[PDB]
Amino acid sequence: HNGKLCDLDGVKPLILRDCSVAGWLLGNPMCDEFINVPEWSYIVEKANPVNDLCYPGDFNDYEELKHLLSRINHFEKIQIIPKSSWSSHEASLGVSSACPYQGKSSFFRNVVWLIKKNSTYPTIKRSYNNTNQEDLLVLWGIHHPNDAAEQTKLYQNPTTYISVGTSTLNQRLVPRIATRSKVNGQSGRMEFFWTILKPNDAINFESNGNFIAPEYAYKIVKKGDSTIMKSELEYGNCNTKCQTPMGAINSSMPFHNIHPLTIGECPKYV
Amino acid sequence: QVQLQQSGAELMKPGASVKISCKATGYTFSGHWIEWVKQRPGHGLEWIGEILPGSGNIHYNEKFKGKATFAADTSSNTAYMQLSSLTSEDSAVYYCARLGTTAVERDWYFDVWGAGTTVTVSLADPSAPSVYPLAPVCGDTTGSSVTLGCLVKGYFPEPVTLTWNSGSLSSGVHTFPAVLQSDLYTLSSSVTVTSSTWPSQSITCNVAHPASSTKVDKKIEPRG
Amino acid sequence: DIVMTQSQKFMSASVGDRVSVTCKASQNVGTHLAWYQQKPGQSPKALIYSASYRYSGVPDRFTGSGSGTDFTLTISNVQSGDLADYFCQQYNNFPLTFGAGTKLEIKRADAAPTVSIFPPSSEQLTSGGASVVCFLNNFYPKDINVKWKIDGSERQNGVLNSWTDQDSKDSTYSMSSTLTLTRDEYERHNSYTCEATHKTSTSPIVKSFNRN
Ligand SMILES: *[C@@H]1O[C@H](CO)[C@@H](O)[C@H](O)[C@H]1NC(C)=O
Ligand SMILES: *[C@@H]1O[C@H](CO)[C@@H](O)[C@H](O)[C@H]1NC(C)=O
Repeated sequence: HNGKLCDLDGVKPLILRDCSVAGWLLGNPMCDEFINVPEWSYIVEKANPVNDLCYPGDFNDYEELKHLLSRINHFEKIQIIPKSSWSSHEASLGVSSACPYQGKSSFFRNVVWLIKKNSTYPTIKRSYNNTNQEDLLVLWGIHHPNDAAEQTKLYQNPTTYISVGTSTLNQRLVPRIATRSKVNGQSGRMEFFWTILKPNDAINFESNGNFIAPEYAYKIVKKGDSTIMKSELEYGNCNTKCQTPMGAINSSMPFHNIHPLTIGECPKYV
Repeated sequence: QVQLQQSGAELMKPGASVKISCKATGYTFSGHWIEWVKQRPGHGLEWIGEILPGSGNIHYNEKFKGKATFAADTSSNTAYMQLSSLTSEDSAVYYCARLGTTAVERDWYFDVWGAGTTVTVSLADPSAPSVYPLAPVCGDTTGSSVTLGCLVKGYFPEPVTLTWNSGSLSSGVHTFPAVLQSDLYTLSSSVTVTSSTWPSQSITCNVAHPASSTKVDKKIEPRG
Repeated sequence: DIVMTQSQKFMSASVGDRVSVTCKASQNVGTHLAWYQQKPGQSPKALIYSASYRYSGVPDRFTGSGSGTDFTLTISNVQSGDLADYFCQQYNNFPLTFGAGTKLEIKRADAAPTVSIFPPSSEQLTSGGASVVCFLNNFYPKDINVKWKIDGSERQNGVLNSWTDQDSKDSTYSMSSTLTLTRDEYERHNSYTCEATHKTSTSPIVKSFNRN
């Protein structure tokens, strides 16, 4: 027997409602509820969330990012690159009708879709040194335009790159200009990347176009044991030590023929 | 809610320059590109270029790189195009227009256009029209309808505004396109009324020529 | 630069008919194409964007289709208000380029011209000039010929002609022909006439006056 999706021990789970992990982390405008969330015991995501990447594309190394989250219990968002910091590029025009916010065109909240300015796109050379004591999850992206005219209008420079460097990362990315079928009315694509910036390390960004720059990153402030549970249920005012993807169960009897994936890891199962 | 208000017609000497404006209202001026276009009779529409107000981002059609210069004033919501080194081939109607989508979207179609701005490049001097009445030939017609006329001859530049009875008579009117000979335009207009309307009631054509700042009137009086 | 070719300069239609305007791009433009409508004296209006998306207020009898190089604007159930020019626009490549436009003209029953001749006003003659004006109004089809004769002999020098656009109300055409002479040359001849050749009559329509 079971009830629904409940709370675990004394810590309540993070329940993503129609939003995916990617939409949450990138700041999909349709997921504003998850700005400054508290500690969680485990994370809940639906099988097919409606709000994933408002602007279509891909999240690089997404499965290993999920495995990382299975050992993270709390984030603390911080601003590493203020949007007002961009003086040679336009930072307030990268909005799309694919990313609506209350009817108006918007974009992912934690990253900035930079645009040329004064008919020029000078080379960006920005570095952020993690002076904090915690590990830092940093997110950025690249824009793959649909055609060469779009590349010209947005970034001027026809041949562009993005360079990202840490003590462990040596990444150089070139955009792939190619015509595509439309997704969310968009024929371009946004590809996002992530890395952990260790304390006292520095991430060095360099680009002459197509750069979706970071503004907010996440401090890792607690490293317990979490899971990304796939469930359609909802909170769920209750409490247990063992939880399943289809309901909750208190006390203990080795009877269990429902699901292997269970937070709390209290016996048993077929 | 979106309107584009263009400045008025201009007559310029060869080699001079002209600056025409386009005041935008009803939307965030900085979120849409402003297009500029050139329309000439007997020629297809020509794209001049593009400006995103407030950003300094400008595109020019290579064919107009030396001719056109764009600028935008975000406090006034006004976009400007300067045409330099004017020649006869620059005489045209120039439209400003807004892209229907916002700055970073891909569908660059023109959803809102200005009313256009006619530029005339000529050494010729403005000449006010001579307006002549066209009364029917003598002798009574069977009737039913009578056709009157107004001959507007020898003016420069375009345009001229012709009305009948100050505008209160607009039915049965045909104002023909002007024709250019020498450096002077000639223009005619016909009006058809019932036999019982004229000459019992007065009919007058009103010819305004804003260039020479003149408005004249010629009453159509019987005989000849 | 991408050339947009609209092979049809003119196109006829009765009310209720189905017409299609074609636009051929010289190279691939995908679906980055828009269609516009323009009536004389007015600014263009958006009809179609992205090859097949209808602009907000546009009636659904305007349909756009095609991709790559060949595009078509189809007007089903033509309405009297569709009398206009139609042209395409590609925005796949810089510079943006437009088609040269196709003029849609409405079909009509025949209409015989009303011909009126006017001697020079007594005001113009004092200035040394003399113009003879001849109106040919409200005819269909648009094909018409005009000949001036002075004392029975044709006169071709000094004639300036002007044609109206197809009337938006009754779908007819009108024409004005002016024979300009000097006062001296005008006073050497007695008979003046303009002859109109048109489908609606076997023999030309003759309007004439004598100086005396
Ligand atoms: C852009 O151009 C204007 C000159 O009109 C200048 O004032 C401004 O500082 C320029 N901005 C950049 C980033 O170059
Ligand atoms: C980051 O900041 C600390 C401050 O002392 C500095 O020692 C360190 O060299 C910096 N890291 C890098 C990669 O520059």
